[PDB]
Amino acid sequence: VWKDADTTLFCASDAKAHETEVHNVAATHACVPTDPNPQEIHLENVTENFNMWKNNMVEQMQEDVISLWDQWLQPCVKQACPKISFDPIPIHYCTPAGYVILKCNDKNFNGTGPCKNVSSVQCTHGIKPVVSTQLLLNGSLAEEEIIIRSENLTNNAKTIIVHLNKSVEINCTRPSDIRKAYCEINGTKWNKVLKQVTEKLKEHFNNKTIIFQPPSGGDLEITMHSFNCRGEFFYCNTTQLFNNTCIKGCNGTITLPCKIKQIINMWQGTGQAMYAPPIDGKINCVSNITGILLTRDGGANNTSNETFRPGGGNIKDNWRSELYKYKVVQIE
Amino acid sequence: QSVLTQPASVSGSPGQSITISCTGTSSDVGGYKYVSWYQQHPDKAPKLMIYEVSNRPSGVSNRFSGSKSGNTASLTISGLQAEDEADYYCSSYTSSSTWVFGGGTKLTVLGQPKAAPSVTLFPPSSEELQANKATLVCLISDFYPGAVTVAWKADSSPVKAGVETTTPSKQSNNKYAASSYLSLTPEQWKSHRSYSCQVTHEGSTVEKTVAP
Amino acid sequence: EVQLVESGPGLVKPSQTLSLTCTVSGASISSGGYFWSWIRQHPGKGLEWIGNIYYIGNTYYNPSLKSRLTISVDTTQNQFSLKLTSVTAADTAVYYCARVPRLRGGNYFDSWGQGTLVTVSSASTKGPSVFPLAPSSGTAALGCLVKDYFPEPVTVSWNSGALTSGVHTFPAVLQSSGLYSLSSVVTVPSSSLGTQTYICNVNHKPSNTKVDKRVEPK
Amino acid sequence: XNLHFCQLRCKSLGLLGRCAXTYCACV
Ligand SMILES: *[C@@H]1O[C@H](CO)[C@@H](O)[C@H](O)[C@H]1NC(C)=O
Ligand SMILES: *[C@@H]1O[C@H](CO)[C@@H](O)[C@H](O)[C@H]1NC(C)=O
Ligand SMILES: *[C@@H]1O[C@H](CO)[C@@H](O)[C@H](O)[C@H]1NC(C)=O
Ligand SMILES: *[C@@H]1O[C@H](CO)[C@@H](O)[C@H](O)[C@H]1NC(C)=O
Ligand SMILES: *[C@@H]1O[C@H](CO)[C@@H](O)[C@H](O)[C@H]1NC(C)=O
Ligand SMILES: *[C@@H]1O[C@H](CO)[C@@H](O)[C@H](O)[C@H]1NC(C)=O
Ligand SMILES: *[C@@H]1O[C@H](CO)[C@@H](O)[C@H](O)[C@H]1NC(C)=O
Ligand SMILES: *[C@@H]1O[C@H](CO)[C@@H](O)[C@H](O)[C@H]1NC(C)=O
Ligand SMILES: *[C@@H]1O[C@H](CO)[C@@H](O)[C@H](O)[C@H]1NC(C)=O
Ligand SMILES: *[C@@H]1O[C@H](CO)[C@@H](O)[C@H](O)[C@H]1NC(C)=O
Repeated sequence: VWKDADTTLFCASDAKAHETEVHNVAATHACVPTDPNPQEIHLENVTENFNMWKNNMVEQMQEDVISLWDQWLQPCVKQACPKISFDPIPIHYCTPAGYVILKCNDKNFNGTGPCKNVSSVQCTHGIKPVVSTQLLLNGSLAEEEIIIRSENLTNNAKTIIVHLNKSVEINCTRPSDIRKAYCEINGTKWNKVLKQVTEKLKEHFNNKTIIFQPPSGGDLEITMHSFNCRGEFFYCNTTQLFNNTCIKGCNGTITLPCKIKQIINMWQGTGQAMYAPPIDGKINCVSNITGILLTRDGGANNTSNETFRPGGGNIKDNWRSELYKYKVVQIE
Repeated sequence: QSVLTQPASVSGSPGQSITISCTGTSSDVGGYKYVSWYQQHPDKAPKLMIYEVSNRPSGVSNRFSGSKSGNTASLTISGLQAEDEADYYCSSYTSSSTWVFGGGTKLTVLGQPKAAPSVTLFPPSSEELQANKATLVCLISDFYPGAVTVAWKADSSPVKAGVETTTPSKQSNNKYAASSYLSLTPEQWKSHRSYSCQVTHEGSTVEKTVAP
Repeated sequence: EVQLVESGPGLVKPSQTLSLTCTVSGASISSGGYFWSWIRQHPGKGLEWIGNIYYIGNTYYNPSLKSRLTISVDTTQNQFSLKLTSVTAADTAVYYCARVPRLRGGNYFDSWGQGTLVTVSSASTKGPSVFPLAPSSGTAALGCLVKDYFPEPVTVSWNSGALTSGVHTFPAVLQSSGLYSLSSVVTVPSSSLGTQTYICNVNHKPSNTKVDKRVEPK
Repeated sequence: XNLHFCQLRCKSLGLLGRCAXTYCACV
C-alpha cells in the first residue's frame, strides 16, 4: 500500500494577508490557507519504522526558513536596513496528491524505530519556525514523561534533544547601555524540571551521576542562548540555568545577562552581516522553553559519570524537534 | 496589476539564438521567483515552457532557458528551428495577490523561403442550387508569406459583391492559408460559361476556372 | 492524469451574464496544495487573467474585473465555475481552464484546457446549412461547405473519425451579414471513391446541430 | 561552518573543533 518517499510538500497557514509581518507576508504566497476540519485517520493494525534523523521534511522546512531570513531581514552590509514586524507564525507542511503523512502516537517514542499507534494526518500541526540555540522555544510539548531524542547516544558526537513534558517560561526584555537586555525565568520551577531531567537521563545513563556545565567553547551563538525577539538578536549567558547545587537549598528567581547584537554569524549562507541600531522602545518576548539541546562530554567513558553542556546551532535539529513523529510516504 | 512589457516581436535565423524580455515592477518580476513562460502556436492553448523564473517542466525542449535580473526576465531559445515561430507570454505573480501577463511576442523565423499557394475552386453543390443560392469556394493553402490577394472573374469580367475573403491564418507549418466565397444567383451562375478564382501571391498570379 | 475541460454557453447577450465550468478529472480538486484558475484571451489579442479559487472558500481575482466577477466550487466540490456580469463585446474571448500551483513556491499555470470560445453579441444563434463539395475530373479533393452560422465555432469531423489524414478544415469567413461559413475538404485516393463513401460530420454547438452529409461524386 | 578553520581555532585552547551547522564549536 505504500513505500517511503520524499516530495516537495506544500505549506499551509493561517497567515493574514495584509498584516505586514515577515512570516505572514512570506506565507500569503508560497503557502495555502488552512483547513478548518483536517482529519486524522487511525490506521488498522499498523506499525511503521520511523526515523526523525533521516526525514526530508526537515530539509524542506530548513530551506524554507532560509528563503525567509535573507529577504525579510535585509543585512546592514548597505543594501538598506528597512526594519519590519517579526513574530513567527505556525506553518503546517502537507502532502500533495498521492502521498500521505504517517503520524506517530507513542507519547514516549524516541523518533526512531517502530511505532504501532500510527495514524494518517493530512498535515503537521502548526509549527513555528523559531530559530534558536541551547533552548527550543515556544514549540510543542512531550505528552507523557520527558523524551531524550538522539541519533545514537553512545556517540558523544551527537546532539541531544530533550522534549520537556512541562513548560516553564522565559520573559526576555530590553528597556528604553542601548544594548543591555535580560531574560527572566522562575528558578523554583525551572530547577524542578531539569532535576526531573537528570532523573530521566539517569534512566538512559546507567544511574550514572549527571552534571551540567557551560559550553566548553565555540562561537557565541552556541555558547549562549541566541534567539530572535521582534527582529533583534539576543545572546544570553545561561550559566545560571545549568547550575547544579541550586536544585539542596538554593534560591527563587533567575535573571540572565543577554546582550542585543548588531554584528553576528550567519546561518543561512556562510559569512557575516551587521544590522542597524535597534528601536529604543521596549522589547519583550515571553517564551516557553519546550525543550533543550545539549551535547555530552562523554570523552571519559567511564569516569563514573557523564557530563552535558548546552548546544544547538544545527537548526535542522530545531525542526527534527517537532517533525520527529511525522514521515512521508507514497501510495499506489 | 501593471501589465508587463515585452517586445512586440523578435526575430532570428535558424540555428541562431534570441532572447525575449519581460519587464514588470519590483512587485511583479521584482519581486518573487514566480515568473513563467508560455508558448502558443496557432491555434492551440498556451503551453507551460518555463516556471519559477527559470525552471523547465519535463517534455519541454532543451533550448528554452529562463533568467532574471532586476525587474526584467528573459526567455532564451538556443538553437532556433523554424517551428518555434509562435507567441510567447511572460507572466508573474504579484502582490496585490494576483497574476499579470506580458503583452506577448510574435517571434518570427527569418530566412524562410516563400511558397506559392496551391489553389482549389469548387462550384455550387447541385443541392445548393435547389435552395437557390450558389456560393463558389476558392481554397488557398500553403503560402509563405500571407497575405494574398483574390479577385474574381465571371468570364470577362470583374465581380463584387458578394465576395467574402479572410485574413490569412498561420498554420501548424508556419505557412499561411485563406478562403474566398463568391455568392451568386443560380441564374447568375449559368449566365456565364466559366468563373475564376484569381489568387496572386507576392509576384505571380494563379487562377483556377470552374464551369457548369 | 489531470485533465481540464471547459463547458457552458458560447453566446452571451450584452448586459447578460456569462457562465462556464471547469470539470477537473484526473483530479482531485481538494487534494493539494493547488489552485484553480480562470483566464481569458480575446481573439488575436493577448492573455488576461481573471481569477483563482482554492478548494476551500478563498478566491483570488483580477482587480480590473472584481466588480463583475465570482468564482465558486460546486458538485462534490469537483468542478469550479465562472460568473461574469454586465458583459459587453469586450469580453469576447477564448476562456481557459487551468491549474497552478503553489507547492512550496512556484506560481505558474499548467494543465491547460483547450478552451471554450464565447461570443458576446445580441444576434441570435443560427444553425448552419451543409452542402457537399463533389470531387471532379490519384488524390481527388472533396468536402462539405458549412454555410451561414452564428456564432463560432463549428467542428467538422469526417467518417466519424475513421479519417483523420488529409483533413484540412479551413478558417471561417465572417461574411458581410452577421455570420460565418467555412469549408472542409479531404485529399484521399481516386481509386477509392465509387467504393468508399465520405460523410461529413458538421456539428455546431450553440444551435445544437450534428449534420452528417454524403459526398456525392455527382 | 568552515571546519578546518574551526579546528585550528579551538586548538588555541586545546579543544577539538566541530561544526554546529554554520557555527564553530569546541570540545
Ligand atoms: C492511539 O492514540 C491515542 C494515544 O495517544 C489514543 O487516543 C488511542 O486510543 C490510541 N490507540 C490505541 C489502539 O491504543
Ligand atoms: C528508541 O526506542 C527503540 C525501542 O524502544 C530503540 O530501538 C532505540 O534504540 C531507542 N533509541 C533511543 C535513542 O533511545
Ligand atoms: C514529567 O516526567 C516525569 C518523569 O520524567 C514524571 O514524573 C512527571 O510527572 C511528568 N509530568 C509533569 C512534570 O508534568
Ligand atoms: C553508536 O555510535 C557509536 C559511536 O560512538 C558506534 O560505536 C556504534 O556502532 C553505535 N551503536 C549502535 C548500537 O549502533
Ligand atoms: C516581563 O517583565 C516586564 C517588566 O517587568 C513586565 O511586563 C512583566 O513583569 C513581565 N511580563 C509578563 C507578560 O510576564
Ligand atoms: C515561581 O514558581 C513557583 C513554583 O511553582 C510559584 O509557586 C511562584 O508563584 C512563582 N513565583 C513568581 C515570583 O512568579
Ligand atoms: C557567563 O558568565 C560566566 C560565569 O559567571 C562567565 O565565565 C562567562 O564569561 C559568561 N559567558 C559568556 C559567553 O560571556
Ligand atoms: C548557583 O548556586 C549557588 C547557591 O545555590 C550560587 O552560586 C548561585 O545561586 C548560583 N550561581 C550562578 C553563577 O548561577
Ligand atoms: C514565542 O511566542 C510568543 C507568543 O506568540 C511571542 O511573544 C514570543 O516572542 C515568541 N518567542 C520567540 C523566541 O520567538
Ligand atoms: C568508550 O570510549 C569509546 C570511544 O571513546 C567507545 O568505543 C565506547 O562507546 C565508550 N564506552 C562508553 C561506555 O561510553
